Amino acid sequence: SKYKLIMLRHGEGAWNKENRFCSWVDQKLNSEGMEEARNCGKQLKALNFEFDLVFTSVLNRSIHTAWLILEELGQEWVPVESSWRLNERHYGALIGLNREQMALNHGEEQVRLWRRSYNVTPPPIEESHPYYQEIYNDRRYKVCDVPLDQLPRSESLKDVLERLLPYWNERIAPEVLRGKTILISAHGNSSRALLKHLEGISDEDIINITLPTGVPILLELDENLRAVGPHQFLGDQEAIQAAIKKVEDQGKVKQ
Amino acid sequence: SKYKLIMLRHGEGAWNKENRFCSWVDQKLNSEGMEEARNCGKQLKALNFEFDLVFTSVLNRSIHTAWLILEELGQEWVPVESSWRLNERHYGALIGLNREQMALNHGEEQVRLWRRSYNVTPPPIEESHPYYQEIYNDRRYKVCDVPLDQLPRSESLKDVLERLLPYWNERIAPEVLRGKTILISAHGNSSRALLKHLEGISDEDIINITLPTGVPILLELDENLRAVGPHQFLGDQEAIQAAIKKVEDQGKV
Ligand SMILES: [NH3+]C1CCCCC1
Repeated sequence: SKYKLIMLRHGEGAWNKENRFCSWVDQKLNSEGMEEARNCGKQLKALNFEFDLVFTSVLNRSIHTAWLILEELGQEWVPVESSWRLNERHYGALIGLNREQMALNHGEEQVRLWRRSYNVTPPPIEESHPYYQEIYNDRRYKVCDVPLDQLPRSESLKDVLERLLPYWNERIAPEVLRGKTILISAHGNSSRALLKHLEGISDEDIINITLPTGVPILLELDENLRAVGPHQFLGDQEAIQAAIKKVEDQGKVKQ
Repeated sequence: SKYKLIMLRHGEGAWNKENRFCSWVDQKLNSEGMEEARNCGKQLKALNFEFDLVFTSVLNRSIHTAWLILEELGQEWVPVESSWRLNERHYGALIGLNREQMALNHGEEQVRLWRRSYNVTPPPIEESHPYYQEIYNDRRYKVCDVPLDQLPRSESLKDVLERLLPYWNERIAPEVLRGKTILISAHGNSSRALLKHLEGISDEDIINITLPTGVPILLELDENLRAVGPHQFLGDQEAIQAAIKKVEDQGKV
């Protein structure tokens, strides 16, 4: 009849702490991010979750987050599957740049569009970009279901959904319909893309949805795999709203 | 050789210092065992290994070993598959017992026979055993390819090969033939079992094979997946030989 699953975005690493777009740059979790993953695992253990399958992106921070959660649950044996289709949205040329600096240079309105709009596309990352090489030279992108030269160089949230939706429908959703307990260790925007779809959020309303880092996201789906109600956050609601505000404030100018 | 494959047994756990038979008890790696895994990954990175698939058992120490290896390699994205068929030999009633104590009581030769014989089956573990419940009540064994009551309660090395061979033939071997570079993160005796098979080691000769912890083992196979030479421990042979002696000495008074 109804099905519940868990999705979340990993804890913040070095870059996001200093307010820089990370996106496809394969940055590892820091001490704080690791602890955040362990805390999510402890929460899920308290709820006595017994996962059957775990899905992650190919960015190591989402994989490590999943590994830490499984360790906390004593479920390291549970199958894990990783796909670039769950990768964080590709911020193109904006990768590595400071969000507040962009707000000062282009205005808060434009930054909000780049960050949260559905259709706005970031300028494409070019070969001259400081982080182009370490991204596209990695073997993980040489064995994807799409050619290396075919992978995106930037993505709007709509682009993300277009490449993520097929993975959800074809590899995750079937497991949900089989009654399996699933965990999705993803990122801020790839998660927003999935939620927009599952909750039927309008192209206009999705711009106001911001997800806090390191917080289990609860979602219940119906027989048609559509949300029964809006997504919920597991934990201290005040700390969670404060965390959401922090993320929103990274795109704003001081005082 | 036509194909190359890497297999290894994980680093130490708490019962290594205590020198007790761990077997199916899901003990975690200790600080040293984790470092052993990191050193394996660094050694594999130094040799440019790029894995396409990783196989482990369902005992967490072998999984964490694979994870630590992949991290050192920057290959955390490589698919991992786990199976009880790769689990360490089931020591039955001997689980939890101190090896040196048994050697003192029954003789080093007796303990050596129980540890390395290909045919001797240890006494089955009974419900009254101190670690029976901690083993058979785990969900991981409720979802394997055979019923919970079908799982072994003790195994000779021969029994191990018999339940491991099907997995090798069905899941691992095909991937190797496809040209994929495979990493098998297993245990001391389940690894000896696979080596016996791949190298065509006799029932008598397998007794003399003891594997060191946390050392990558390179196996080169031909078109028929038969070893084209004895296994090769990757690293300093002197340190490796001392590591082998360490494992042997666990059974000496
Ligand atoms: N990142 C933190 C957000 C508030 C709950 C604990 C994790």
